[PDB]
Amino acid sequence: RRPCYLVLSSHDFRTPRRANIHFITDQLALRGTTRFFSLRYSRLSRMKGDMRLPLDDTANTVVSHNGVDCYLWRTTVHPFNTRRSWLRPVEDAMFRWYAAHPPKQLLDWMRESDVIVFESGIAVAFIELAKRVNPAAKLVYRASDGLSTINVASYIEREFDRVAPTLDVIALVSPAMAAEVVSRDNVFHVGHGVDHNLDQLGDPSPYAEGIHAVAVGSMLFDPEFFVVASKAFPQVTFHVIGSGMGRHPGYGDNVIVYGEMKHAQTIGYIKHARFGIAPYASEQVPVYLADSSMKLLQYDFFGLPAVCPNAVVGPYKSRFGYTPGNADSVIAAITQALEAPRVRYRQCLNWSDTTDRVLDPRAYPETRLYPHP
Repeated sequence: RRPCYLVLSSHDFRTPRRANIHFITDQLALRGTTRFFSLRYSRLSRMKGDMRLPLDDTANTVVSHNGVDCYLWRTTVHPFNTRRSWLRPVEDAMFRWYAAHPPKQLLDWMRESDVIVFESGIAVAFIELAKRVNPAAKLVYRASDGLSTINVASYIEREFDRVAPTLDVIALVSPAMAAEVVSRDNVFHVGHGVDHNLDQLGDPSPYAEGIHAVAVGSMLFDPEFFVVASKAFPQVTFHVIGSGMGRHPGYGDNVIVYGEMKHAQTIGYIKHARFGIAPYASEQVPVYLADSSMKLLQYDFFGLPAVCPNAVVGPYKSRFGYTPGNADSVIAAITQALEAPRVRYRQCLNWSDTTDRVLDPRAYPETRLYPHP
Protein backbone atom coordinates (compact mmCIF):
# COMPACT_ATOMS: atom_id res chain seq x y z
CA ARG A 1 0.00 0.00 0.00
CA ARG A 2 2.50 2.38 -1.48
CA PRO A 3 5.32 1.59 0.87
CA CYS A 4 3.96 0.59 4.28
CA TYR A 5 5.76 2.22 7.25
CA LEU A 6 6.04 1.21 10.86
CA VAL A 7 7.46 3.59 13.48
CA LEU A 8 8.70 2.36 16.87
CA SER A 9 9.16 4.97 19.60
CA SER A 10 8.54 5.80 23.25
CA HIS A 11 6.38 8.68 21.99
CA ASP A 12 2.80 7.95 21.08
CA PHE A 13 1.62 9.60 17.86
CA ARG A 14 -1.51 10.95 19.59
CA THR A 15 0.28 12.94 22.33
CA PRO A 16 -0.36 16.69 21.79
CA ARG A 17 2.64 18.88 20.87
CA ARG A 18 4.51 16.91 18.21
CA ALA A 19 8.23 16.03 18.54
CA ASN A 20 10.46 15.44 15.48
CA ILE A 21 9.29 11.85 15.08
CA HIS A 22 5.66 13.04 14.73
CA PHE A 23 6.53 15.42 11.92
CA ILE A 24 8.37 12.66 10.07
CA THR A 25 5.40 10.32 10.67
CA ASP A 26 3.03 12.94 9.14
CA GLN A 27 5.15 12.72 5.98
CA LEU A 28 5.13 8.92 6.05
CA ALA A 29 1.30 8.98 6.27
CA LEU A 30 1.23 10.99 3.02
CA ARG A 31 3.35 8.32 1.32
CA GLY A 32 1.64 5.07 2.40
CA THR A 33 -0.04 3.12 5.17
CA THR A 34 1.67 4.23 8.36
CA ARG A 35 1.73 2.61 11.79
CA PHE A 36 3.06 4.03 15.05
CA PHE A 37 3.74 1.54 17.81
CA SER A 38 4.41 3.12 21.25
CA LEU A 39 6.93 1.44 23.61
CA ARG A 40 8.13 1.62 27.21
CA TYR A 41 4.59 1.97 28.61
CA SER A 42 3.33 -0.16 31.50
CA ARG A 43 1.18 -0.25 34.63
CA LEU A 44 4.41 0.94 36.29
CA SER A 45 4.13 4.14 34.14
CA ARG A 46 1.19 5.19 36.38
CA MET A 47 3.48 5.64 39.38
CA LYS A 48 6.01 7.60 37.32
CA GLY A 49 3.69 10.09 35.56
CA ASP A 50 3.89 9.17 31.90
CA MET A 51 2.54 11.75 29.39
CA ARG A 52 0.62 8.93 27.67
CA LEU A 53 -1.58 8.23 30.71
CA PRO A 54 -4.59 10.00 29.05
CA LEU A 55 -4.46 7.23 26.41
CA ASP A 56 -4.52 4.39 28.94
CA ASP A 57 -8.14 3.35 28.18
CA THR A 58 -7.00 2.64 24.60
CA ALA A 59 -3.97 0.50 25.54
CA ASN A 60 -3.27 -2.65 23.52
CA THR A 61 -5.68 -1.75 20.72
CA VAL A 62 -5.31 0.04 17.35
CA VAL A 63 -6.63 3.62 17.10
CA SER A 64 -6.65 5.71 13.89
CA HIS A 65 -5.31 9.22 14.34
CA ASN A 66 -4.62 11.70 11.50
CA GLY A 67 -4.26 8.85 8.98
CA VAL A 68 -1.90 6.81 11.19
CA ASP A 69 -2.69 3.48 12.89
CA CYS A 70 -1.60 3.90 16.52
CA TYR A 71 -0.96 1.30 19.22
CA LEU A 72 -0.02 2.00 22.81
CA TRP A 73 1.44 -1.27 24.09
CA ARG A 74 0.90 -1.65 27.85
CA THR A 75 2.73 -4.40 29.74
CA THR A 76 2.69 -4.97 33.49
CA VAL A 77 6.19 -3.56 33.95
CA HIS A 78 8.70 -2.23 31.40
CA PRO A 79 12.52 -2.42 31.50
CA PHE A 80 14.51 0.69 32.45
CA ASN A 81 17.88 1.95 33.63
CA THR A 82 17.92 1.51 37.44
CA ARG A 83 21.21 3.48 37.52
CA ARG A 84 22.57 0.92 40.01
CA SER A 85 25.50 -1.11 38.69
CA TRP A 86 24.66 -4.06 40.99
CA LEU A 87 21.16 -4.27 39.42
CA ARG A 88 22.53 -4.73 35.86
CA PRO A 89 21.85 -8.51 35.63
CA VAL A 90 18.25 -7.77 36.66
CA GLU A 91 18.03 -5.00 34.00
CA ASP A 92 19.48 -7.26 31.31
CA ALA A 93 16.97 -9.98 32.24
CA MET A 94 14.08 -7.47 32.10
CA PHE A 95 15.17 -6.17 28.66
CA ARG A 96 15.62 -9.66 27.25
CA TRP A 97 12.15 -10.60 28.57
CA TYR A 98 10.58 -7.47 27.06
CA ALA A 99 12.14 -8.13 23.65
CA ALA A 100 11.14 -11.83 23.84
CA HIS A 101 7.43 -11.11 24.39
CA PRO A 102 6.22 -8.79 21.59
CA PRO A 103 2.46 -8.69 21.11
CA LYS A 104 0.94 -10.25 18.00
CA GLN A 105 0.01 -6.77 16.75
CA LEU A 106 3.70 -5.74 16.63
CA LEU A 107 4.67 -8.93 14.77
CA ASP A 108 1.84 -8.46 12.24
CA TRP A 109 2.78 -4.82 11.63
CA MET A 110 6.46 -5.73 11.23
CA ARG A 111 5.51 -8.37 8.65
CA GLU A 112 3.26 -5.94 6.79
CA SER A 113 5.85 -3.15 6.59
CA ASP A 114 8.21 -2.20 3.79
CA VAL A 115 10.14 0.22 6.02
CA ILE A 116 10.55 0.11 9.78
CA VAL A 117 11.76 3.25 11.58
CA PHE A 118 13.28 2.87 15.04
CA GLU A 119 13.71 6.03 17.12
CA SER A 120 16.74 6.26 19.40
CA GLY A 121 15.90 4.66 22.76
CA ILE A 122 13.92 1.56 23.71
CA ALA A 123 13.13 0.74 20.07
CA VAL A 124 16.74 -0.58 19.80
CA ALA A 125 15.58 -3.71 21.66
CA PHE A 126 13.35 -4.67 18.67
CA ILE A 127 15.75 -4.26 15.75
CA GLU A 128 16.84 -7.93 15.78
CA LEU A 129 13.18 -9.04 15.98
CA ALA A 130 12.33 -6.90 12.94
CA LYS A 131 15.14 -8.56 10.92
CA ARG A 132 13.76 -12.03 11.82
CA VAL A 133 10.12 -11.15 11.05
CA ASN A 134 10.78 -9.26 7.85
CA PRO A 135 14.31 -9.46 6.43
CA ALA A 136 13.08 -7.63 3.30
CA ALA A 137 12.06 -4.53 5.29
CA LYS A 138 14.34 -1.49 5.14
CA LEU A 139 15.46 -0.83 8.73
CA VAL A 140 15.95 2.85 9.53
CA TYR A 141 17.26 4.17 12.86
CA ARG A 142 16.43 7.82 13.55
CA ALA A 143 18.88 9.14 16.12
CA SER A 144 16.80 11.93 17.68
CA ASP A 145 19.17 11.70 20.65
CA GLY A 146 22.42 9.95 21.56
CA LEU A 147 21.83 6.86 23.70
CA SER A 148 24.17 8.08 26.51
CA THR A 149 22.37 11.43 26.69
CA ILE A 150 19.02 9.87 27.23
CA ASN A 151 20.84 7.56 29.66
CA VAL A 152 19.53 4.23 28.39
CA ALA A 153 20.38 1.07 30.28
CA SER A 154 23.64 -0.68 29.50
CA TYR A 155 21.63 -3.42 27.71
CA ILE A 156 20.39 -0.90 25.13
CA GLU A 157 23.87 0.57 24.47
CA ARG A 158 25.33 -2.92 23.99
CA GLU A 159 22.45 -4.11 21.78
CA PHE A 160 22.69 -0.98 19.61
CA ASP A 161 26.46 -1.53 19.17
CA ARG A 162 25.73 -5.14 18.27
CA VAL A 163 22.97 -4.47 15.72
CA ALA A 164 24.05 -1.08 14.31
CA PRO A 165 26.03 -2.50 11.32
CA THR A 166 22.90 -4.50 10.31
CA LEU A 167 20.71 -1.38 9.90
CA ASP A 168 20.06 -0.10 6.39
CA VAL A 169 20.11 3.50 7.61
CA ILE A 170 21.40 5.26 10.69
CA ALA A 171 20.05 8.80 10.25
CA LEU A 172 21.73 11.09 12.79
CA VAL A 173 20.16 14.45 13.64
CA SER A 174 23.75 15.79 14.16
CA PRO A 175 27.22 14.70 12.97
CA ALA A 176 28.25 15.21 16.61
CA MET A 177 26.36 11.96 17.37
CA ALA A 178 28.62 9.86 15.15
CA ALA A 179 31.46 9.48 17.75
CA GLU A 180 29.22 7.16 19.84
CA VAL A 181 27.83 5.13 16.92
CA VAL A 182 29.74 1.87 16.31
CA SER A 183 29.19 1.78 12.60
CA ARG A 184 30.34 3.69 9.52
CA ASP A 185 29.05 2.65 6.08
CA ASN A 186 25.36 3.11 6.98
CA VAL A 187 25.72 6.34 9.00
CA PHE A 188 24.28 9.56 7.58
CA HIS A 189 23.55 13.12 8.67
CA VAL A 190 19.93 14.22 8.25
CA GLY A 191 18.98 17.17 10.49
CA HIS A 192 15.47 18.12 11.59
CA GLY A 193 13.15 19.63 9.01
CA VAL A 194 10.83 22.63 9.15
CA ASP A 195 7.25 23.21 8.03
CA HIS A 196 7.17 23.92 4.26
CA ASN A 197 4.84 26.85 4.96
CA LEU A 198 6.64 28.49 7.91
CA ASP A 199 6.70 31.87 6.11
CA GLN A 200 2.93 31.72 5.47
CA LEU A 201 2.24 30.99 9.13
CA GLY A 202 4.23 33.97 10.52
CA ASP A 203 1.98 36.78 9.24
CA PRO A 204 0.10 38.48 10.81
CA SER A 205 2.07 39.79 13.81
CA PRO A 206 0.64 39.11 17.28
CA TYR A 207 2.63 42.09 18.61
CA ALA A 208 1.97 45.78 18.88
CA GLU A 209 4.63 48.49 18.98
CA GLY A 210 7.88 48.07 20.90
CA ILE A 211 10.59 45.46 21.47
CA HIS A 212 9.43 41.83 21.85
CA ALA A 213 11.44 38.74 22.78
CA VAL A 214 10.11 35.18 22.56
CA ALA A 215 10.77 31.82 24.25
CA VAL A 216 8.91 28.68 23.25
CA GLY A 217 8.96 25.28 24.93
CA SER A 218 9.53 23.65 28.30
CA MET A 219 12.84 21.79 27.83
CA LEU A 220 15.09 22.47 30.85
CA PHE A 221 13.02 25.64 31.23
CA ASP A 222 14.80 28.24 33.38
CA PRO A 223 12.52 30.90 34.98
CA GLU A 224 15.58 32.51 36.60
CA PHE A 225 16.59 33.71 33.13
CA PHE A 226 13.42 35.82 32.91
CA VAL A 227 13.60 37.07 36.50
CA VAL A 228 16.97 38.66 35.60
CA ALA A 229 16.16 39.59 31.99
CA SER A 230 12.85 41.27 32.70
CA LYS A 231 14.35 43.52 35.40
CA ALA A 232 17.41 44.43 33.29
CA PHE A 233 15.35 45.19 30.16
CA PRO A 234 12.13 46.91 31.27
CA GLN A 235 11.63 48.15 27.66
CA VAL A 236 11.51 44.57 26.29
CA THR A 237 8.34 42.47 26.50
CA PHE A 238 9.20 38.79 27.11
CA HIS A 239 6.71 36.35 25.65
CA VAL A 240 7.09 33.05 27.45
CA ILE A 241 5.14 30.34 25.60
CA GLY A 242 4.62 26.72 26.64
CA SER A 243 7.22 26.92 29.42
CA GLY A 244 5.51 24.12 31.34
CA MET A 245 5.03 26.41 34.36
CA GLY A 246 3.07 29.57 35.24
CA ARG A 247 3.96 33.12 36.27
CA HIS A 248 7.07 32.85 38.48
CA PRO A 249 6.72 35.57 41.21
CA GLY A 250 10.10 37.02 40.17
CA TYR A 251 8.94 37.88 36.63
CA GLY A 252 8.66 41.60 35.93
CA ASP A 253 5.40 43.02 34.56
CA ASN A 254 7.06 42.99 31.13
CA VAL A 255 6.82 39.18 31.06
CA ILE A 256 3.73 37.72 29.44
CA VAL A 257 3.24 34.05 30.30
CA TYR A 258 1.14 31.96 27.86
CA GLY A 259 -0.18 28.42 28.06
CA GLU A 260 0.81 25.69 25.58
CA MET A 261 0.29 26.82 21.96
CA LYS A 262 -0.07 24.65 18.91
CA HIS A 263 2.99 24.75 16.62
CA ALA A 264 1.23 26.90 13.94
CA GLN A 265 0.13 29.59 16.42
CA THR A 266 3.68 29.95 17.81
CA ILE A 267 5.10 30.97 14.42
CA GLY A 268 3.81 34.56 14.48
CA TYR A 269 5.37 35.07 17.94
CA ILE A 270 8.66 33.76 16.58
CA LYS A 271 8.86 35.47 13.16
CA HIS A 272 7.87 38.90 14.49
CA ALA A 273 10.07 38.90 17.59
CA ARG A 274 13.22 41.01 17.90
CA PHE A 275 15.14 38.06 19.41
CA GLY A 276 14.48 34.53 20.62
CA ILE A 277 15.54 32.78 23.81
CA ALA A 278 16.36 29.16 24.58
CA PRO A 279 16.40 29.35 28.41
CA TYR A 280 17.99 25.98 29.27
CA ALA A 281 18.71 25.85 33.03
CA SER A 282 21.72 23.57 32.70
CA GLU A 283 24.75 23.26 30.45
CA GLN A 284 24.99 19.53 31.19
CA VAL A 285 23.77 18.95 27.64
CA PRO A 286 25.31 17.09 24.68
CA VAL A 287 27.37 18.93 22.10
CA TYR A 288 24.74 17.89 19.54
CA LEU A 289 21.95 19.94 21.16
CA ALA A 290 23.09 23.08 19.29
CA ASP A 291 22.05 21.21 16.09
CA SER A 292 19.13 19.17 17.46
CA SER A 293 17.25 21.91 19.37
CA MET A 294 13.91 22.26 17.62
CA LYS A 295 13.25 25.76 19.02
CA LEU A 296 16.66 27.10 18.00
CA LEU A 297 16.04 25.70 14.49
CA GLN A 298 12.75 27.62 14.29
CA TYR A 299 14.52 30.86 15.30
CA ASP A 300 17.27 30.10 12.74
CA PHE A 301 14.75 29.56 9.95
CA PHE A 302 13.78 33.27 10.28
CA GLY A 303 17.32 34.41 11.08
CA LEU A 304 16.01 35.45 14.52
CA PRO A 305 18.98 36.29 16.78
CA ALA A 306 18.95 33.94 19.79
CA VAL A 307 20.07 34.10 23.40
CA CYS A 308 21.02 30.63 24.76
CA PRO A 309 23.53 29.00 27.12
CA ASN A 310 27.14 28.88 25.87
CA ALA A 311 26.86 25.08 25.62
CA VAL A 312 24.24 25.32 22.82
CA VAL A 313 25.68 28.19 20.73
CA GLY A 314 27.74 25.57 18.83
CA PRO A 315 28.65 26.13 15.14
CA TYR A 316 26.11 28.98 14.66
CA LYS A 317 26.09 32.71 14.03
CA SER A 318 23.44 34.97 15.59
CA ARG A 319 23.51 32.99 18.89
CA PHE A 320 24.65 34.82 21.99
CA GLY A 321 25.84 32.65 24.86
CA TYR A 322 25.37 33.10 28.58
CA THR A 323 26.01 31.05 31.70
CA PRO A 324 22.78 29.97 33.42
CA GLY A 325 22.52 31.58 36.88
CA ASN A 326 25.02 34.32 36.00
CA ALA A 327 23.05 37.55 35.73
CA ASP A 328 25.79 39.63 34.13
CA SER A 329 26.22 37.06 31.32
CA VAL A 330 22.46 36.99 30.70
CA ILE A 331 22.43 40.79 30.43
CA ALA A 332 25.51 40.87 28.14
CA ALA A 333 24.03 38.27 25.75
CA ILE A 334 20.68 40.10 25.44
CA THR A 335 22.57 43.35 24.77
CA GLN A 336 24.35 41.58 21.87
CA ALA A 337 21.17 39.95 20.52
CA LEU A 338 19.31 43.27 20.48
CA GLU A 339 21.88 44.68 18.06
CA ALA A 340 22.38 41.54 15.89
CA PRO A 341 21.07 41.72 12.33
CA ARG A 342 18.49 39.24 11.06
CA VAL A 343 20.07 37.00 8.40
CA ARG A 344 18.98 33.54 7.23
CA TYR A 345 22.35 31.85 7.81
CA ARG A 346 21.09 28.27 8.25
CA GLN A 347 19.77 26.12 5.40
CA CYS A 348 16.52 24.48 6.57
CA LEU A 349 15.00 21.70 4.47
CA ASN A 350 11.26 21.19 4.83
CA TRP A 351 9.83 17.99 6.41
CA SER A 352 9.11 16.27 3.06
CA ASP A 353 12.67 16.77 1.75
CA THR A 354 13.96 15.78 5.20
CA THR A 355 11.89 12.59 5.20
CA ASP A 356 13.18 11.74 1.70
CA ARG A 357 16.71 11.81 3.13
CA VAL A 358 15.88 9.88 6.31
CA LEU A 359 14.42 7.09 4.16
CA ASP A 360 16.90 7.02 1.27
CA PRO A 361 20.04 8.91 2.37
CA ARG A 362 22.23 7.14 -0.23
CA ALA A 363 20.32 9.02 -2.94
CA TYR A 364 21.65 12.28 -1.38
CA PRO A 365 25.41 11.67 -1.08
CA GLU A 366 25.98 14.92 0.83
CA THR A 367 24.39 13.13 3.84
CA ARG A 368 27.29 10.68 4.09
CA LEU A 369 29.42 10.90 7.23
CA TYR A 370 32.07 8.46 5.92
CA PRO A 371 33.87 8.02 2.54
CA HIS A 372 31.38 7.60 -0.42
CA PRO A 373 31.31 4.27 -2.30
